[PDB]
Amino acid sequence: TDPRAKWVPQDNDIQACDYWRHCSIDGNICDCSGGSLTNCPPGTKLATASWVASCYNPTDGQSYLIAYRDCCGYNVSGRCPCLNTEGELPVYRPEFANDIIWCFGAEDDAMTYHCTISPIVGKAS
Amino acid sequence: TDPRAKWVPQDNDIQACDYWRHCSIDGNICDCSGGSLTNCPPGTKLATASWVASCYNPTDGQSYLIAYRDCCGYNVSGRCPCLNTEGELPVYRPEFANDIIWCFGAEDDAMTYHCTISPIVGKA
Amino acid sequence: ETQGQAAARAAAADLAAGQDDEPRILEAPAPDARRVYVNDPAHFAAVTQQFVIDGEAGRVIGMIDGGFLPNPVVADDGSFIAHASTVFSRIARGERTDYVEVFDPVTLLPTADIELPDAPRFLVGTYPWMTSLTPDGKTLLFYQFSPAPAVGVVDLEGKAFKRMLDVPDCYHIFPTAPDTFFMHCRDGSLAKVAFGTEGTPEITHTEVFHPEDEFLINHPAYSQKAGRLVWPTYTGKIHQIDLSSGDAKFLPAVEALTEAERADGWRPGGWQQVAYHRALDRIYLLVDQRDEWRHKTASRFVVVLDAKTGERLAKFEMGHEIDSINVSQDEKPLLYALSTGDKTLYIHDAESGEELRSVNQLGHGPQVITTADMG
Amino acid sequence: ETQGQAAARAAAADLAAGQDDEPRILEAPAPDARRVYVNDPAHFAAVTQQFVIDGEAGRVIGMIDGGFLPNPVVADDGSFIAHASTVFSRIARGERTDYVEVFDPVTLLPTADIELPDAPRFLVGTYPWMTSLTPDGKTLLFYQFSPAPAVGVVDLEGKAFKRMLDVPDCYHIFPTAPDTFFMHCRDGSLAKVAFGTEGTPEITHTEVFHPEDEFLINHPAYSQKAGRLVWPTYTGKIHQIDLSSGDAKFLPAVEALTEAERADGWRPGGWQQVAYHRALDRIYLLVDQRDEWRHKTASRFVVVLDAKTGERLAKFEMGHEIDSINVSQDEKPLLYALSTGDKTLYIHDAESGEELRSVNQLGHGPQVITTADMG
Amino acid sequence: DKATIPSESPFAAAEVADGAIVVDIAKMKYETPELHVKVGDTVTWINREAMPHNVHFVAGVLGEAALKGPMMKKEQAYSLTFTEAGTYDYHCTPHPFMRGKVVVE
Amino acid sequence: DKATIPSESPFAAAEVADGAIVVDIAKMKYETPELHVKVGDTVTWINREAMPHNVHFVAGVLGEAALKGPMMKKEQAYSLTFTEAGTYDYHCTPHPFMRGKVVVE
Ligand SMILES: [Cu+2]
Ligand SMILES: [Cu+2]
Ligand code: NA
Ligand code: NA
Repeated sequence: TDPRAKWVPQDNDIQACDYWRHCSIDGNICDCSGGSLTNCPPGTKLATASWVASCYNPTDGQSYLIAYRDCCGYNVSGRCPCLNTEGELPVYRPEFANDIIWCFGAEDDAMTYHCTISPIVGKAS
Repeated sequence: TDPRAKWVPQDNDIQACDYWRHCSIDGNICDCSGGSLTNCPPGTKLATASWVASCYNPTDGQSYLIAYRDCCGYNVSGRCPCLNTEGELPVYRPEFANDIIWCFGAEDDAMTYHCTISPIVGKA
Repeated sequence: ETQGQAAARAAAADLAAGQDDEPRILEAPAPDARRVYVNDPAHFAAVTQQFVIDGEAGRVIGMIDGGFLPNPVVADDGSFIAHASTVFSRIARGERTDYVEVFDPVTLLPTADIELPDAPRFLVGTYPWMTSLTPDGKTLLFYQFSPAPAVGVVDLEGKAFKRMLDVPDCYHIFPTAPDTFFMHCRDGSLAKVAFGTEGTPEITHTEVFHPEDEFLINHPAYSQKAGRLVWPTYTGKIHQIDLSSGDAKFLPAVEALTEAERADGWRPGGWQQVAYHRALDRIYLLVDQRDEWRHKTASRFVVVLDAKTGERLAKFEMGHEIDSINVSQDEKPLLYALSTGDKTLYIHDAESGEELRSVNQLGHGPQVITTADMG
Repeated sequence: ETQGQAAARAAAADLAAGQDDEPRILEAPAPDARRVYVNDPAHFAAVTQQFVIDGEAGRVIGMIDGGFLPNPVVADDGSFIAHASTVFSRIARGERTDYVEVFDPVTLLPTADIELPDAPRFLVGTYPWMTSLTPDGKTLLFYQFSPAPAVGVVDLEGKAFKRMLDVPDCYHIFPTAPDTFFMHCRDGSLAKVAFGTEGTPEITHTEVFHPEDEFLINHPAYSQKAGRLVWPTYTGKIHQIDLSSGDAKFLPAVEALTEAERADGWRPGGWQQVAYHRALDRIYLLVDQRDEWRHKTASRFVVVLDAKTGERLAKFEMGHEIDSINVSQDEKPLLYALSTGDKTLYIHDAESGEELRSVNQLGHGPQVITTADMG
Repeated sequence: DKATIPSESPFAAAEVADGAIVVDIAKMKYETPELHVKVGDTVTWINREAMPHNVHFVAGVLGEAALKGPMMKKEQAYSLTFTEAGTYDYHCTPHPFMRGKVVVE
Repeated sequence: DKATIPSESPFAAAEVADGAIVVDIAKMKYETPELHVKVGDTVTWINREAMPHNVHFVAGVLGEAALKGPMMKKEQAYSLTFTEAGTYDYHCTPHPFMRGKVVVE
């Protein structure tokens, strides 16, 4: 309810914007349009490159590197929109920048934004 | 407002869905995207053909035939949406049917829906 | 426990187990009797969305993009879905392209993209029966309104536009055979249209079956498998036409509302006002109290009636402003109740009327519910 | 609703006088200092809208459609407007076309459509200075991020794409002349890029002017007529670079928030966080109390400070959740305050901060406000 | 093209000559489905009702371009002079169920 | 084309042979940004950080299509065999400021 209050992760509901892996997500949660936490919906194209962030997991007290890869080639889903920016840097540090449409590498050179997945790619500690 | 109550026309605000000339409008009021009661916004194309309806003017107690010509060749304005159906008939009476995109005759063969104007074309 | 929480549990278990995330593109589950499609014409927006929903789980299982006022169809047998759609070279102006796409119903990938020459689609708020499959699933038929009434013939099997059929001043397309469909006419008759590979089609008419001042709605329910066409009027009178023989047979007319209800202001109202369940031979109709010219407003009630006798079987208080109804065509059917204003599909038990689950955030102005009759 | 009310009164008089309605297509009033453009990226939708607004009346006087995340520009002299835009052959998939359109600012009709070869636009939430006009209006420059950093040169006079310029790892484009523009680099320098008709540009870097852990926002204010680049950091420190000589001169850094405000958790936040009035030499910044990684949330306050001395002139409590600000560039300017969440432009007196009027229903997620410095 | 237009816009029914070739429009119908005239004749349609109507010849019928006539209000009229033998179909723009032909002999 | 792909997807780096030709990736840089090899040599990139990286050669460098290598997670490796003398530039897809060059002699 307080947009300006510090982000508080949970690890009980992936379709909510405070889910701990969504800590620097900008877009829509794929699980709300027939994808899953870490997979793209049918018909969409899976980007290979993305922005990243370290998100803290309240369950085990460790931080993990999330790769925010976009599912592309469809109009925006419009379901479960979220915008978080934990550790998000401006565009001149694109590796950590989340206004960018991270669709590069998707099949068929698809570049339109539909939704974002939140797979873990590493430990951040 | 009760959506299901009898529609009650007014003659004091063209931007509200109960303005008397909007008795069979379906879409968006052109006055809210830079058109006027009876003119299209800049850049859009003016349909020549449309559905019509007889609308009652509470100011003078007369009914006028309104021609709901669409302004076309733009995405829908999204401002001042209205849907009224006074006297509105199904698609097999197209002359009084309002789900149709009444863009025919528009310049450049524009057929997308932007907004609707409410000009008077005759008395009842 | 919600879908999102089960999913968080599973993902937590995966991470505890040290199982790596390896992203891929999912496939939808197999089309079943409880899959439901919701089209969002988005208040006449230049681009639009269809939501594929698992009605049993109340979950979005996929989506299909379309252009301006597209017409969705679904193979009764679950083997494909398609739409007739319209795009422009510069969003809502420039060169117009009308086309049909066929989609694989599990990968949701397009398997045909077939251009329709000369921009022949009828651009109108979405009426399911303005674009229709033949019973064999081989042909798509679509209506053209202007410059003259006509029906387009699209060969889905050979993936090619075939031709336009000149037809009389009639509207809607109800296919009864691989080569025949019916339409409803200005004068209030039905036309039967039988067409070949070449030549004038063969066109016959029934008699006029309603008065000129009895208005038949734009959203009649039509069961191709039963050959039953269920046509409400603005007063809740119901015409029914039996087309199973390949020719039109008018059934006894029924009233969905009582004389007392009519005198007390009850009328049907909404978009997809009527549904028909084939196995149960039941009709569902969205009604409420309204002035006579508020017929497209949402309704808060559904009445259910036997199609043979006209006997009222139920009256459900829906608990939301409902614009559109439909039913699954399986044994204990779901009643789908779509709210354009809430942008939410409400999923009800058809027997009791009880609300079972809902699916929200279905675009900007969702209006059309479509189900396969897989039996 | 006095506008809707004045209109109803005018039309009533026309009818009572027997003046016939003769529908026409309007022209917008001539561009003036109080015209303001509101762009709606619509939360990454495949199609988008721009609203042209008379800020003095609080009235939409026109609209322009665009494609996927377009970049709008407006000639300072009011002679035209343009955008770089992206469309696809099948709504959001198929062949991509990037293009520039120029429009007449009274008929709103496209006067040029210039295709950009090889889809080179940078698809990113909308940053005004990622596509920029040169001061004479004859050239439009746009940024390419991938496969390599580059600036596309588009000749608006000749209506033709010219070429892509290779540049260093730098971002945003601040032109000062037909041939020269500045960019901001990964290492925290500015690059000057000077280019002729042929050949590689001459590139000159300044000193690094901020540390690597001091973060410069994506929406600096740039007054091309003043050559003044106003660049906030996440803490509200403001870098000012004077580019008026076509060489970068660093001005004294100024803090927009007080040390006590900062201790108390005040930071800038939103989208277009900063505006600059050229004739008054004032900076306006969106600020609120907020945690440090909430830098894109809306803000409820605007501080106004003297650009030369850093003196605080005012702090306004705005009364809404404001994502973006800009000012008219005339003598007693308006302060425009756009809410993405309310889809509403609030129009304020910049001197007293008082809300004068608002314009609502501005699309799905409006974010960018542009004005012409005509004077 | 095959015809010239006497008047760009509709004019008053009362301005039609006592002897003119006239097609009345009323009850959502043209008076004849098939009007026979000679080369050089002028046809005048007169809308007799409040519902606006026109005549619309698609592209290729009277020339390369379509000839979409102006909408007539009640008691307004619109003419065309046919300059070449042939048969020319037309319809009313919003009402495609209103169809006629002029046969020019 | 001018190169051959040993493994289509990234493989464990522990599976890379000693004295193999290796470019390490760490701190957002290719650690050997200008590599000289012989015709027939196999180059192996190894990501040393949690930040995903790849190699990407534009259309016309290694052949007609661009080679957009797969993203390597930490301690993943990816190889290319260069089958023709020349100079081949590459970058990291999400990180175009990360650039390199294989000079094949
Ligand atoms: Cu007519
Ligand atoms: Cu990299
Ligand atoms: Na993004
Ligand atoms: Na309409």
